[PDB]
Order: sequence, then structure tokens, then C-alpha cells
Amino acid sequence: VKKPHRYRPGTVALREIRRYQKSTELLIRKLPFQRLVREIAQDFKTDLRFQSSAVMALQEASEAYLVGLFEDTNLCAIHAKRVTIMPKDIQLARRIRGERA
Amino acid sequence: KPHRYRPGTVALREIRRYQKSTELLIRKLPFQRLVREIAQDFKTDLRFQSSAVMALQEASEAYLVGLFEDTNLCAIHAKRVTIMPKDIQLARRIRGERA
Amino acid sequence: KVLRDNIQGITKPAIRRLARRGGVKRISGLIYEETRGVLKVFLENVIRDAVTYTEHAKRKTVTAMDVVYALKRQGRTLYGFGG
Amino acid sequence: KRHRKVLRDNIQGITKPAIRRLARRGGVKRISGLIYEETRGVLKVFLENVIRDAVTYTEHAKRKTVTAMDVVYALKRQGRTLYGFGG
Amino acid sequence: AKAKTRSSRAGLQFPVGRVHRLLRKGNYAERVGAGAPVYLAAVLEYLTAEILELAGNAARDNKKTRIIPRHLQLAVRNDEELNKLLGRVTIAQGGVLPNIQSVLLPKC
Amino acid sequence: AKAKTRSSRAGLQFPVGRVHRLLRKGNYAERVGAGAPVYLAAVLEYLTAEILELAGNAARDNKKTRIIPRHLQLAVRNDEELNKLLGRVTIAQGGVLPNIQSVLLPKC
Amino acid sequence: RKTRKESYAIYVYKVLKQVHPDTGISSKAMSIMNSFVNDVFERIAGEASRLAHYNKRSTITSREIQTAVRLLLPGELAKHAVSEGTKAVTKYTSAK
Amino acid sequence: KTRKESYAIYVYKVLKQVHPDTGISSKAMSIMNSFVNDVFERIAGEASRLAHYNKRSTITSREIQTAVRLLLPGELAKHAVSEGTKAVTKYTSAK
DNA sequence: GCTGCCGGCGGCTGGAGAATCCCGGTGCCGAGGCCGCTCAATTGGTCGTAGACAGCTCTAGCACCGCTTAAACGCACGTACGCGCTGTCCCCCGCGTTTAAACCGCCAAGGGGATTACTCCCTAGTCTCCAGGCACGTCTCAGATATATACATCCTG
DNA sequence: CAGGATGTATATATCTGAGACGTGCCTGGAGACTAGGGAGTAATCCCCTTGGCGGTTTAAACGCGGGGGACAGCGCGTACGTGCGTTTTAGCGGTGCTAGAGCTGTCTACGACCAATTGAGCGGCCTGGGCACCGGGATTCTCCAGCCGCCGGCAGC
Repeated sequence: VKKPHRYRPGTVALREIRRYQKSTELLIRKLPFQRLVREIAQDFKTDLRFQSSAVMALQEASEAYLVGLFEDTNLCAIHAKRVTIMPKDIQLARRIRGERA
Repeated sequence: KPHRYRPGTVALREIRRYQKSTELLIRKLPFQRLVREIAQDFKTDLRFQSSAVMALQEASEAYLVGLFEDTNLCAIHAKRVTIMPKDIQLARRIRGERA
Repeated sequence: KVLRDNIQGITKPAIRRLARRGGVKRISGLIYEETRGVLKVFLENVIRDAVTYTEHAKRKTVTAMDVVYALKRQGRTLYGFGG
Repeated sequence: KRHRKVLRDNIQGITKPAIRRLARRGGVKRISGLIYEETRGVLKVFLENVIRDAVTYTEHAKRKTVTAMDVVYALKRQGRTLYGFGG
Repeated sequence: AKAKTRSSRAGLQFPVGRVHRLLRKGNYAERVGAGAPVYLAAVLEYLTAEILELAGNAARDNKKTRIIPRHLQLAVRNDEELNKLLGRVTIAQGGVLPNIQSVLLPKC
Repeated sequence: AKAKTRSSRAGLQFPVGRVHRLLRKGNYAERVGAGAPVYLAAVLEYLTAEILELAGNAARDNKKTRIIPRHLQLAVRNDEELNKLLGRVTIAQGGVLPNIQSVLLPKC
Repeated sequence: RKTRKESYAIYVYKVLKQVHPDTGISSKAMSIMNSFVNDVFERIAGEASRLAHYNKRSTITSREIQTAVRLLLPGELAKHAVSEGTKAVTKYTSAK
Repeated sequence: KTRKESYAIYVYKVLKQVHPDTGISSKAMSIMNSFVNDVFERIAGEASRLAHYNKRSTITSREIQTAVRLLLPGELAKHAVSEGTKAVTKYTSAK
């Protein structure tokens, strides 16, 4: 019987790359990120509250920063005659970016 | 018969020696003429202060020292010791002057 | 499986889709945890300034003004939330 | 021959030895015969950004002489502030 | 006698008195001139008009009669000079410009 | 009578009156509080003293009794807590630290 | 119910009616434009005041902002903006 | 004519009170002057910006303190706020 | 020789998920009229930054020759580049399914925010004193050599 | 596989010399002593919007299985960057030698300052109608996948 239909490895990845690049939706879920930000901000001020607008703005700024960092990481990865992004790649991209050292 | 250092011994000596120095890297009248030549394009009939020229030279020197640091790091990441144009291009792309 | 760290709320599919929006087609297996670390580092960096701004206001809330001001101070301005 | 001394072909004056020493300070072990032009290009680009701002400062000052104030001042504007010139 | 807004006599739809008050109370200088707010209003008007036209063109491209922040991001990032001006700016609900590295593409 | 300076009253070696005048004339606010120049002088004094003991330690290491910008860079770029504040600024006649990548080193 | 806030909504709408007369603008886009124009205004005014302090002057005239925009905006926007400012100030002075 | 202004003597006194047997060169001295001026301008701008955000027309020690907290990293910020606080209490004790 | 045979070669149509597009009505809410309030224009007078004019002088721009120093060419070579072979094994892509995101609704309430009287912390003016910049002025202690050796490097037996 | 000879560096004794460190001098800035006047501060109170609660409901994340292609080590052709020797070419430099315009002082004036009215621009506050959205469904759009004539060896004879 016919082998079940399968895309080749590395094509649906490009399809969803195209899908996400044209979409402005929030790639990170509301509740896990809000929980993370509260769990990481409780140390600065115990029992601190946030506004909904403030938390969505913070989340979207984090997404923009991380997506730019990832695009620079991919640029460095393709520069190093490879396609797989490696930990050394992300560290190098951060360290050129001037945020690490 | 003659004594020749290995291809990199004198290179390493230069790295370990010149890094400890702090004077200006490159001859002065070259930057003086170059700065006047570029400033001519923006506006003619200018008048430069010596301290301004020293500041420009030191700023450019530091900029390219940092740049060569970044390209050396990129090259050492690329599993190589030499440096190539794509290292400079990558370093300037991530830094953001050209983006 | 109900007691988990809130940093792990940033799940592998979510970071994968963030990278896909970035424009990378292949990701290695050791990217997720270190990206989580750098993401949390950026979070603490921005929230430190945000909470400092809030304490200046003598208020217990963190309105959008403090977070946009903190982001602008860090070097990443943001539009649409007041200004 | 009183004024108007137009100069050309001065970027080349940075010799290959010179870039070699600059990169040795940067900490490289080897080099290629291909950087010596793009490093000159990044040089020129850097200087046009600096002295463009410097001459705008000077023109705002209703004066022709470019003091070190203007160059360090535009340098601080570019986010690359310099210490040691009256800043 | 009869009064008239300074924006009408300045040829700009942007306010003049408002920018004058903003300069006054913004703690910039001890004093500001009379034509300084007019100049600032004019340059702000030009900037808004340019960015709005660039966003509306993308809106008509996406067959929308209303400007969405995604259109603003597309207009900002598409224009190279505008991208250089707003380089370190994060937009609200804008996403990123669609670009894929050609190396990652398949052979054919 | 009996005029005494604010720097002595605050036990500081930086001019509190001068800092207050600079704040007054710097177009920062319509009014300036009394303790703000004191706080500013104190923090500048701490920072200066901090980098100064780093520079003095570097000079004593380099067996010299005079402070030069080489010592200033050698002191600033060794401790990352000061680097995070002065990582963007460069100083005149500075140079860099003697760092060589391990791969560039010979086999043994 | 009180403390009427202040914003550039009507002005951006009026500009839109003269660039794309049959095009609407979303509320989020309106907030983005208001924030952007406020940020640009703040940057320009800060540059103007900073130069006024730099050349030891205590007044901000059209020249200061002209040099600021020539200093801030790169490319064609600089020349177009200075031309717009010049024509606006000449128009304002002509009929005072 | 036209007396100039510098932070020379103050850094001089600071180094003499922490290093009785160490001098400073003129160029490094101007480097210190630029350091002091740059940090002072940064703090003053941050304080003015904070006061404008909080609808405050005055700058007290509190805005300076918060700028110190948010601008310098960690240990420097905490040490600097400690010194600033003790100095301001000492000044307010006998004003 | 002159037949069989044997594997690749890529060219094509064909089976097959996904992406796209139009209708269709349903929501949702940018767009538009009203009121007054809050601020902006407007006369009416002031006074003080910033322009002009008259110089003064420190500083900016030049060429010149000994000279040496580093720049420049070319030279052999052993290395590091770039790449082919190969061989994991580690990411990928579906699949079932477990789970937590969200959205829904309704509260409870700590707190954000608009008014109030004032006070007291700051500002504005005069007079008074002095800390600090400047012009010198040194005597240094800071540099700068040529010298004598360690050293580690490239080989040899 | 262990030492020897060598271009590198290391101290280091005088020379030797620009410049940190005082030191008067004076002066504009700092500071002390009064009106005075609103900016912020508790006090007050009124929404409000943020935390918290618990059903659906459902897309989504997680563990797992198969496999395929990306990556990294090994080996090799090569080209070329480097150390080095031999020129040679421009920089260094102390020197007058020249003027250029920043710079300071002064007179002036005009443009912003601020005040007391006065009226409208617009922020709000509804409000009906116009635009974005969702679902079904038809339409393309690529993606991958095997069939087979053509092509090139592959063994005999």
C-alpha cells in the first residue's frame, strides 16, 4: 500500500517561516509569560501588580528582541558554513551585539 | 642553513608585543590629509584644530581595533585563523551601522 | 505535573516559532535552555528599571508608562502604548 | 597657488603594514589580501558620519574653525563618546 | 478684535500654540523663539505626512481602507532611509519584514 | 557671618554649590532640591575614588607612580562591573588588554 | 469623566485627509503615530536645547531646530524638512 | 581673562586622600574631567526626565537616588546610593 | 567481434496536502454631531539676550632639509584554505493524547486618581568673603637610552 | 626523543628633560541673611481595574517512532600569507614665516515675557451606520514520487 504522505525534512519549516513572517500575532502565550514575569519580578518588590497593557507591551518587546537576536543568530550560522544554529552561534551573536560583554 | 622563524612565530610575537602598547597606530599626516580631503566634500574652506584631528584619529583607531576584534572572533568561530571580507561584513551587519 | 517553574512556561514550540519568525529553518537541541536563560536575563534587565520607575511613582502598580520608559532607557523604544 | 588645494587618492595612504599592525592590536594571527579595501571603506564611511555632524555643528556655531569640541561632540552623538578631549 | 489660530496663518494643519506650550513647559530652554514652534510643527507635519502616505500605499496593497500598525511597520522597514531613522524602534503589532536567507532554500 | 561651603558641611570633596548651579542653569527643572547636589557630589566622588584605586593598583603593578590613560584602561577593562558602565566609552590613548585566543597559540 | 488628556489624534487625521482622503486609520495605528510623533518631537527639541546650551545661547529659534533636523534626519527627509520649515516660517511671517 | 572651569582639584584631592604617593598625568587628568562631566550630565538628564514623567517641577535627592539605582549596575549602584544617603543625612544634620 | 544485460538519468505526469479566494452574513466601533471648558490669541507695555561694530591676538596653514624609518617588492615555502569521502546520530516530521491557554462570567478590593489648605522648602535680591583658575616657576622624579645577560626556538645527533 | 646556537626579551647605569606640584593674585562665584510664594504633601473620597474564583473547550505541547541529511573528522590539492632580504619613499621634525578668524567688550534694539480679557478647538460623549471577520467551499500551488525510453558501460565472443 502507498507510503503515507510526508513532506521532505526542511520544507514545512519554510512554509511556517512564511506563515509567521506575515503574521503580527503574539507568538508567546499570555498566561505562561505573565506567570514568568510575575515570578521574576516578585523579588524586586514583593506582591507587585502589573497592568494588562504593561504586560503585553513587555511581552511584545521581549518577542521583538528575541526574534531579532534569532535572525542575527541565523545570519551567523549561515556565515559559518552551516544551517543549524548552535550554542556557540548564539553566544557569538550576543557578544557582537554588545549585550553580553 | 639560515635561521627562519616558523610561519606565525613572529606573528605571535607581534600580537603579544604590540597589544601592550598604547600609542597611535598609523602615521599622522595620512589621517590629516584624509580628513581634510573628506571634509572638503561636505563643505569647502574649513579650518581644523589639531586636537580635533587627534580625536578623529584616536576614534577611528579604536573603532577598527574593536572591528578587528569582532572579525577575529568570527573567523575563529568559522574554524579558521585567517580573516576574510565576510567576517567584516557580518560584524558590521550585527553591529547595526549598515542595517 | 502541576508544580513547574514559570521560566519553563516558555515552551519549545513557542521558542521554535519565534525562531521561525526570525528566519531560521533548522535548530539544534541545545538552543532552547540557553535561549531561555538569555530571555530571562533580558526580562530581569528591563523589569529592574520598570520597578524602579514604579517605586519613584510611589505606586504599587506597573502601568505601561514605566515599561515603555524602561525599554527606551535600555535602548529599545516602543510605540503604541501611550508615548 | 594661494588656496583651493583639492586632494585625491588619499585613502590608499593607509599601507598594508598599517592594517597588519592594526589587526595585530586587534589580535589576529593571519590576514588576507582582501580586507585592505573594505577596511578603508569602513574608514571612509565612519569619517563621513563624523565630520558631517561636525561641520553641521560648526555651521550652527556661525564659525569656520572646527574645534575638538565639535568632533568629540558628534562622536558622543553617534553613541561612541570619547574621553580626553575636553568632554 | 477677531482672533484666528496661528496654524491658519502658518499654513500648517498641525498646531502652533500647542507646540509653543510644549516647548515652554518641556524644560528645554529658558526661552524659545516665535518661529521655532512653527518650524517644529512644519517638520512634524512633513514626517507624519510621509509616513502616513507610505503606510496607506501598503494598506491599498493589502486591500484595506484602514491603516493597521502592520502597515506602519511595513512602510517603516521597507524604506531604507526611514528604516535607518527608526532603527532602534520596536513597533506595536507590526511583525517583521518577510525575508528568507537564500542559502536555506532548496536546490531548485 | 561665618560663611562655610556646602561641600564641607556634607563632608565631601566635590563642589556642592557648583553642582547645584550647574543643575540650576542646565534646564533640567524649574526648581532644584537642596539635597540633590549633595547626592550628586557624593556619587561622583564615589565613582572617581573607585576608578582611582583601580588606576593606582594598576600603576603600582606596573611599578610607576604616575597615572596615565593606559593605566585607566587597564583598570577599567579588567572589572566587568565598571565595564558595564564604561563599555560604550573609549578614552584617549587607551589601547586594549593583552588577550590572545587559545587557538592562535602554538601547539605547546 | 475629567482631566481631558491631550493627543495628536485630530492633527494626524487632518493630515491623512490631505494625503489619502478616502483612507481610515485604526485606533492602534493612531496610538502608534501619536507616540512616534511625540518621540520625534522630544528628540528634536532635546537636540535643539542641547545645541542652545552648547553654543551658550538661552533661546530656541528656528535656526536651532533647523540645525537639529539637519542633524537628526538623514537622506532626503533632511532637505525636505528644512524646506518645509523655511516655507512655513516665511508664510507665518508674511501674514502676522 | 574668561576664567575657565574644570574638576581638576577635586579629583586631585580624591587621589591624594586615597593615594598619598601617586600622581596623575595631564591627559589622564582631562580624561577624569570628561568622565565626571559625562556621568554628571547622564544623572542630571535622567533626573530631569524622571521629574517630567512624574509631573514634578523639582529635583530632590530621591530622583538622583533612583537614577543611581537604575543607571549603574549592581554593586556600584548600591555603594553609590549608600554614600549619597549618608552624605545627605550628614548635610541635613547641620544645614 | 556484435549480442545479451545491467544500472543510471532525468523527464514527465500524477497523486496529495496546504495555501488562496469569493460569498455571506454578523459582529464591532472608526467616524461624526454637541457642549462647554481650557486654553490659545490679543492687545499693551518691558527689558534683556543676541546681533552689529571695533578691534587683539592666539592660533591655523606651509615649505624645507637631514635622516631614518618604515614602506614596498619579490621570494620559498609550509601552512591553512577549501573541498571530497564517509559515517553517525541527531534533529525533522507526523501521531496520539494529555493539558494547560483562554474566554467566559462575576465579584472584592487595594489602589489610581481628582480636590483641598497649607507650609515650608525653594526662589529672588544684596552684601559679603574666599576657593579656585591662571601665570609662573621650578626642580624634579619620571622618562630614555645604550649597555650586560635569560630565553625559548628551531633544529641537530 | 634530549641538548646547542641563536634572534628575541629581560635588568640597568647614567643622561636628561618636559611637567606634576606648589604659589601668589585676584575675582567672579559661593554663601549668609531676608520677603514671599506657590509645589508638593497629607487628608479625602470616588470609581476602577486588577487580582482572584471556577466550567468549558479546545488548540496545543509532549513523549515517541522512523529516517535522512547535516555535521564533523580524515585526507589531500593548492595558493598564498609570512618571514626575510633588499631597496626607496614618504614621514618626522625643528625651523621660521605668514595671515585668519575666534574672541572679548560695548551699544543697541527687538523679540520674547508676561498680564487681563475673550472666544473657540477640541476632548468628551453618545450614536447609526459602515467596515473587518468567520465559514464553507471552490481554486490554485507546490511537493514528492514512481515509470520508462534514452544513455552509458559490461561481460562474453
